[PDB]
Amino acid sequence: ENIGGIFIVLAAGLVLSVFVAI
Amino acid sequence: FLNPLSPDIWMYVLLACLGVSCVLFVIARFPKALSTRIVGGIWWFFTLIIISSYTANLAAFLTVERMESADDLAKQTKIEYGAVRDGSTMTFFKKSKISTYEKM
Amino acid sequence: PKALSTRIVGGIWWFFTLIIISSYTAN
Repeated sequence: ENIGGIFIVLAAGLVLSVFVAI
Repeated sequence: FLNPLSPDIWMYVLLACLGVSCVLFVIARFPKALSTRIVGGIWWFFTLIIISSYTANLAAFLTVERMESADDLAKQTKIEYGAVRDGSTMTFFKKSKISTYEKM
Repeated sequence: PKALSTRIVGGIWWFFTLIIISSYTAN
């Protein structure tokens, strides 16, 4: 439950790196 | 011991540890260092939550497991209690005018 | 990763002592 609230913030910075240089 | 954090989650510990680690195979195959400064900072701040989530969830269990006489028996109901039928002990409780024993 | 063998076991020190320090705080 509240376990998963930051699995999305985790999943936020992952795609944020992809659009940095390419 | 691992159940202070639900086992549905020790796999999701791995998946994100994999999903970040795989980027070194983007760098080699498939600004300055901002590419990894964002990832390691969000990753650190993320995994810094799992530890506090664990520490508090553990303390939340451990404090609860520090909460457990005739009174202790009296003020509850899960534990059944009694005496030998028609003995002096049974009579003692049957005739006791003391609240707790009377309750029992 | 440079120095793989030492570093990969270094997690089973760093994450290992994390279990102790988290357990310590809660106890």
